[PDB]
Amino acid sequence: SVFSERTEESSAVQYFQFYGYLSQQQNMMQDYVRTGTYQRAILQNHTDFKDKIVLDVGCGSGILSFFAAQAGARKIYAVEASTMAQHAEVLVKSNNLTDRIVVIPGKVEEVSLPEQVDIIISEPMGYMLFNERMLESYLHAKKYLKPSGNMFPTIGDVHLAPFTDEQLYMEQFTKANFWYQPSFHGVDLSALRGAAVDEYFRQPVVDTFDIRILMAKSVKYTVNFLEAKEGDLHRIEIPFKFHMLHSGLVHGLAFWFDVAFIGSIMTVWLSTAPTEPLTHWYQVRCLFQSPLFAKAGDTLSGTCLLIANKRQSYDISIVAQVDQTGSKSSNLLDLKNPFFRY
Amino acid sequence: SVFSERTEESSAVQYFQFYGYLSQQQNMMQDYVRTGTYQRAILQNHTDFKDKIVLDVGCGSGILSFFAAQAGARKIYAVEASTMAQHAEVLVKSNNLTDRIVVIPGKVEEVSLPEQVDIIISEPMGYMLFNERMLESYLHAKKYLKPSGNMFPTIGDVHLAPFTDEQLYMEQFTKANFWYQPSFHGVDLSALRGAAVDEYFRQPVVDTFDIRILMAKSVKYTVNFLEAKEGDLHRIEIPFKFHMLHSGLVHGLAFWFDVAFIGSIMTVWLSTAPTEPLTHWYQVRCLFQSPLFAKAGDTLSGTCLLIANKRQSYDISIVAQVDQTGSKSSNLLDLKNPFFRY
Ligand SMILES: N=C(N)NCCCN(CCCN)C[C@H]1O[C@@H](n2cnc3c(N)ncnc32)[C@H](O)[C@@H]1O
Ligand SMILES: N=C(N)NCCCN(CCCN)C[C@H]1O[C@@H](n2cnc3c(N)ncnc32)[C@H](O)[C@@H]1O
Repeated sequence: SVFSERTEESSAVQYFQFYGYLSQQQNMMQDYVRTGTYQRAILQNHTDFKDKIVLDVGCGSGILSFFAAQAGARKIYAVEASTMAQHAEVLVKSNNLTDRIVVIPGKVEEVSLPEQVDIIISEPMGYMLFNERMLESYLHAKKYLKPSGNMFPTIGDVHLAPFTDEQLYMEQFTKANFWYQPSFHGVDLSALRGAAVDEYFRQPVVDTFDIRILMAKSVKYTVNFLEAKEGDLHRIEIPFKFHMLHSGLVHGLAFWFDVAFIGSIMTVWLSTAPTEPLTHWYQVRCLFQSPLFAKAGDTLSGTCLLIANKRQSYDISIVAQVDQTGSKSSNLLDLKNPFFRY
Repeated sequence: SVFSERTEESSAVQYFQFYGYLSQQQNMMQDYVRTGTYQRAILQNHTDFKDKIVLDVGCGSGILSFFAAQAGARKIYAVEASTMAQHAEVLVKSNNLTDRIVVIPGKVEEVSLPEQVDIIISEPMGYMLFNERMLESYLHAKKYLKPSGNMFPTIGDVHLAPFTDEQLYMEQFTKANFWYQPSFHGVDLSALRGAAVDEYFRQPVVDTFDIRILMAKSVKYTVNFLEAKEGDLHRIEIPFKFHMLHSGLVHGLAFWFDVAFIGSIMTVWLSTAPTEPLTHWYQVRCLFQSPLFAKAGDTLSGTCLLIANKRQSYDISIVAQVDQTGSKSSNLLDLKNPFFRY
């Protein structure tokens, strides 16, 4: 299928084992901002669901299908590839909704649905929006979407901004400097110090932070899910030009994302911005191995390039320069191995 | 090979990616008890190494091979299956030991050595000793051992003992009772509560604890690595008869382990007991779904059965009874998915 061709079986097994756990479902359901905002988006746009046919891509426990049902959907096909499908089935029976929610086990790329659908709902966002490459499954699912069908969420905005955080930088550097030792119990480790630094700075940092560390207005890159095709996400090129508002060392870029549910009645935003209440997505920071000095009024320009890999993640390349000085930094991050710092 | 026949490729990929990170090597090197005790065992038994041929099974960064070298080994074959082999090679060159340490990339079950060896060294111990099933690779490697060759470590003792820990026990129901809600954003989740309890009780708990929670002297199960065969570890049957020293509820069994390096000059012990300084192995606790009441002087008897699975771990079955009352408890745990509670 399209899923097995873009995915190592090793990555798929680990991925679906992980989403098989009820503890993991619970962790996500307890994020009140996530769950409450999805509910608000669907219920305040009840006319986008009333008497409609719905597809839920990756329904997990089924929670979004239940929200579609509360909003009056006639029929909801809830597709789920993990063993969580069986738990979803139990809840559909115990909430007396077997007439309206139909769980269909398997990958959305491999199953057959009996009907085209009016609206697709999902939670395909990973860290930094794109991690897990579940957005591809969500877009693939448009093959079941009626002409002029909607998607919830409808659009995703990635935000990037340069930051300064000396303590974060030093934490990671200090960990790599373990490999400087010329005599660790009598053994010289120092030839691996370079590789150790590479490895630590390759890890994106998932945590929150105070917005004061941001040194310029964010740049926005928008994916419109109504119009994008799965192959658009194999290679994502994000040019950026920051107008520096504060002088200081730039230790890297911070990422967060918003999605909008663009309904008939109203548009509801789910934000993971550091100005907004915290979600289980936190925010994400990619450190530069060598920080760049910049003055207020300078321009920091470059490119964030995401290349999809077969481990359901992305190789991240960030090249940035201070235009006024020609000072450049180049970085490769492996979004599959983030450092969870909270 | 013997390795690929007992192992899902999905488990092997995850396993070797994990040991490929220098951060993970560093975590193990920084465990002072681990590293210092291996060094003491090898250096204080210099006659087991001086001018000898050595095999290092799963050398990682190469640290144990360097210790063999400091003790006078003529030749050390250092076998490693992860991408860590390349980093080990760099360290052998930077420490000017290419004449003495030969790194051989690949599984010890698949590679070729040019000669038989006088002694095998390794750190095959996982959680509860047996997790990761690397003891099998260690024993398999005896095919390269000269008649009357040694092994470091020489023997491994698993210890089990009943414990009481009311707070730990209760934490499981507290977590699962998230599902005992008739209207979570309008959805009745209560049908999944039993399955959530099942899932948490299947997880062994990896953390440390105060020795006062132990309710009887440990029982010991010993593997002699000079004499054991690979197949002896596929099914491990540990009968137990505890003579209760304290009255209370028994919430489960605690596990820890010791290994001994039995050299020509001295025997050195590496212990992970809760009476001893803490290591990165901690200790492990398996809860019973139903606790058993026992009085001081009663006998709690039964069996701990470890059955090897293809995810490089074990299914753990524990059946226990208080002989004086006939009250019984039976429990199945998945050692692959431990709960890290520290
Ligand atoms: N990063 C955080 N925190 N959350 C990201 C959202 C996690 N999301 C939970 C959604 C519950 N509302 C993943 C679920 O979608 C399922 N799934 C994935 N890919 C497929 C596929 N190709 N076909 C069918 N199902 C798939 C997965 O098994 C899991 O149940
Ligand atoms: N902290 C816990 N819990 N355990 C410690 C793990 C000990 N150890 C670190 C070594 C430093 N002395 C594991 C290494 O052995 C390697 N490895 C495993 N199995 C094989 C095999 N069948 N053939 C070849 N190499 C193998 C693995 O790649 C890894 O580097």
